[PDB]
Amino acid sequence: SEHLRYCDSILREMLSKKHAAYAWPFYKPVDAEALELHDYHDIIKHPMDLSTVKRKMDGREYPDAQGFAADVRLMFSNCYKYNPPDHEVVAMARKLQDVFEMRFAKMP
Ligand SMILES: CCOC(=O)Nc1cc(-c2ccc(C)c(NS(C)(=O)=O)c2)nn2c(C)nnc12
Repeated sequence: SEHLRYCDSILREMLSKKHAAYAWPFYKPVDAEALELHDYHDIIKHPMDLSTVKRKMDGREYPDAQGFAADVRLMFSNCYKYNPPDHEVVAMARKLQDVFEMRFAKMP
């Protein structure tokens, strides 16, 4: 669809080298074990990241743009909920969410 195609283009931009400096922590699920975030899955009950969004998009699991945006917004919401406010990953999430919300708002 026209809307889902636009979302795919947003997702491809978020995964592009343009934004790599701050998008890379969202490229794949938080590895709470390697990172030793022993409380991560107690605090975050529905983990989300960009590779999962991409898997669902490629498999055409999102019926509409709102479902796609719900997943992306959960990824960011998880990041703000879990981390200390001054963590570098929070500053990175702020920049990538700016990019995402600005593109999403201009969906034809
Ligand atoms: C108080 C300590 O807080 C944290 O370390 N927080 C977070 C850390 C990282 C993070 C760092 C380094 C690396 C190498 C990775 N890679 S991976 C395979 O997990 O995605 C991720 N992502 N992250 C995301 C999203 N949301 N929070 C965090």
